[PDB]
Amino acid sequence: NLCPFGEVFNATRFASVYAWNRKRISNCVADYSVLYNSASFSTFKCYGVSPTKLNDLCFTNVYADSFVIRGDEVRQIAPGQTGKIADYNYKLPDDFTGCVIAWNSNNLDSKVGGNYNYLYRLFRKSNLKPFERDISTEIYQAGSTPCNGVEGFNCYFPLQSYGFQPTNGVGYQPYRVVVLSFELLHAPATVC
Amino acid sequence: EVQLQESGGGLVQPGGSLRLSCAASGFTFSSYAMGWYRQAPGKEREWVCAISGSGGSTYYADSVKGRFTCSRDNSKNTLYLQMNSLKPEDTAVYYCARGSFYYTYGGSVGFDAFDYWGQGTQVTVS
Amino acid sequence: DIVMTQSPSFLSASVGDRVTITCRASQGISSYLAWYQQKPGKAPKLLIYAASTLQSGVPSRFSGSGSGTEFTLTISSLQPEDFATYYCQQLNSYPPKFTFGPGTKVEIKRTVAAPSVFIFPPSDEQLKSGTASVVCLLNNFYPREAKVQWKVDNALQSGNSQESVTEQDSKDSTYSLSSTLTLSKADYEKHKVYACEVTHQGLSSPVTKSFNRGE
Amino acid sequence: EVQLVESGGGLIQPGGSLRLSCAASGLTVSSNYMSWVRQAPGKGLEWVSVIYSGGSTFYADSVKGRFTISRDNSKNTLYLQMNSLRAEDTAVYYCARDLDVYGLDVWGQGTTVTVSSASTKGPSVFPLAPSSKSGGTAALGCLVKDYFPEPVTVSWNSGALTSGVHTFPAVLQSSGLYSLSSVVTVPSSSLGTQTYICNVNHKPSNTKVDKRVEPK
Ligand SMILES: *[C@@H]1O[C@H](CO)[C@@H](O)[C@H](O)[C@H]1NC(C)=O
Repeated sequence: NLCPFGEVFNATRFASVYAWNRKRISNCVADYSVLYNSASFSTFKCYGVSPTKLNDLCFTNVYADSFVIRGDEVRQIAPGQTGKIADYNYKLPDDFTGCVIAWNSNNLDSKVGGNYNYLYRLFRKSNLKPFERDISTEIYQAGSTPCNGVEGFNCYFPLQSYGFQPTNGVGYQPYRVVVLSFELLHAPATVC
Repeated sequence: EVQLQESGGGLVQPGGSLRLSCAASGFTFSSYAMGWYRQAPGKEREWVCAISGSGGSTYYADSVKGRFTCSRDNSKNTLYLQMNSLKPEDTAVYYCARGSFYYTYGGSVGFDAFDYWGQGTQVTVS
Repeated sequence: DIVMTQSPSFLSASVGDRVTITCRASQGISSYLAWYQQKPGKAPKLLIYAASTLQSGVPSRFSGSGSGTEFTLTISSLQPEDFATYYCQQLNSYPPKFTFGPGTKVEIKRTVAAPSVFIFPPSDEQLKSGTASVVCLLNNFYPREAKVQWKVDNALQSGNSQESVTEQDSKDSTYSLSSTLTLSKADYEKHKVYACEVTHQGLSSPVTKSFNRGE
Repeated sequence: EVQLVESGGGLIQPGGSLRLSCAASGLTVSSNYMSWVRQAPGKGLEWVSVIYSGGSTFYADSVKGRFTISRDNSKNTLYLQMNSLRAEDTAVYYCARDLDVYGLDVWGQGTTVTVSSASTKGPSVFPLAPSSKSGGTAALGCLVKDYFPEPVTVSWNSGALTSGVHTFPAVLQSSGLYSLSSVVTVPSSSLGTQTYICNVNHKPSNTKVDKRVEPK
């Protein structure tokens, strides 16, 4: 069977960065040519492997993670990076082996009044471990007073909404990001 | 607590040799790739070289190829740029940084540096 | 980079009027806009966040509107403690975390008052030190906009004068201005006529006050 | 309850070092975005630095490599270490709590940092004497020239004369010193009867000058 790569890129709706989606690519043959010869992408950066050598390489599994962020934050999807996205939403390991592909989605994820469905985690006490997904909606305690589940001063909802408007600048415009991670394990390989 | 410092610069005659050293702290030196940059006065900073933590893969700019060799001694947590067969076009302040190698659409290789800067004495070839 | 601009820079209004000030962005910043108020000698006070949401701790007369590139802060009925400087600030930017605007100063409007113009020649005490400082005083005027031109032997001076303006007076809401023309004793004694020309709204024609060295 | 108390500012030479402290009450520094924002004399506000709850730090372009943000959780105190100080860094620095879209809501009183190679100088007081140009109002005053650092305090007749007094804000001259004017308008009938003395106090130089302005 052909590898399920179109079902991640051609997807109708993308996930929020705090709840980034992961798909396990297995038991298929992969043709990465649908990717490196495409001009929709503004970022195609591969670490630990060459895109040209991917066709002749085999991995036990592949992991395709998808989310939507701001353009000014796409730089944060890279090893050894800091920021709200890299620290509290999606953290890549320093020894990352895989590719990061990002394209503009102002025609898809923007609304005239502002698309408020895409959310990012704003408040978190500690940085995210690599490939960690935090979906907690617990009220953030910014002081010594316990929140008891009610919002207010020093008691803030952890998730904030991107306002994605077509009139926004490139730095405030929505960008769809897919991160492919190639996993080689002591197991029968299923992706080639 | 990451810090990195450079040394070895000075005034040198054209055609000479000089070695610049980048000492590292706050991280495992072998784990991360390190690169050499030059900020020429009046231009933009240009990437000179970068070396993998293993040292097996080293990438050099075409300007400095065949004359400058980049080496690392992970035992001493140091990065070296062997500036030999020097030329007056090689006068600049040189900097080292941590970073990650990345491959582009066609297999081209680039070096992306983690943000940092270090005060250094200008390397002048005269 | 996205640049913040504010209009106007100086606004005059009385107590009770509806005041509207505008902030403009180079590119669309959605609703990532905040409005702060600052009084002299005091720290800024947050008034509006998300470009339309009133901070817990602002009166209802403050309101914020706008999306993208144009934003407005509106005070429906001005109050005596609202006479201050107001800053718009873009949020969640790059490279800087946030970017502040030039600021709009709201001041008390009153009747037009022409300044009283005085001139003070250098004292012999300061002369003996090798420097001469001529002083021009504009007392109790409104509005603030005023032009002061120094003249040495009918030659229009430029580059050797410094101006200082007081705040709006607590009683009559009038400004006062001082222009100091500093030069050396030699160049002071090389010339005779020293004049200060004042242009203001309340003056039908510019008013010149002069002195001759040696009384 | 909620407050940010700042300290550590002062006078420093170019290339010097300083450490500003911001003690918090009513909020946990380690659990918030903590920002330093400066304001130059007569200018607007400029973001200086920010520290995240997770430890990530970010600095403005004009201060990268010279400034360092930090915090002590036990003391609940934010710290800004300013090294390689330059004259353009002279400003009032504020510590604030950042809430991203919710804005900077809690601010400190601010601490003044002056960076100048100038030396502490006592002011020179000179008379702005009344001249010809009846009972109409006449203006007199004092010129307070070439003093550093700010501030200076000017009074008239040991505080007995407060009406009509206009003490102008100080201007920074090209020499790095400060100059200032104090004027007052009085009935011209009292020029020959009432004495007029300006009292100038500059504590940093321990200078106190009482100058009597003579019609001349
Ligand atoms: C999916 O692919 C089709 C055909 O290539 C294209 O017309 C469409 O815009 C794509 N949709 C998305 C969401 O990328």
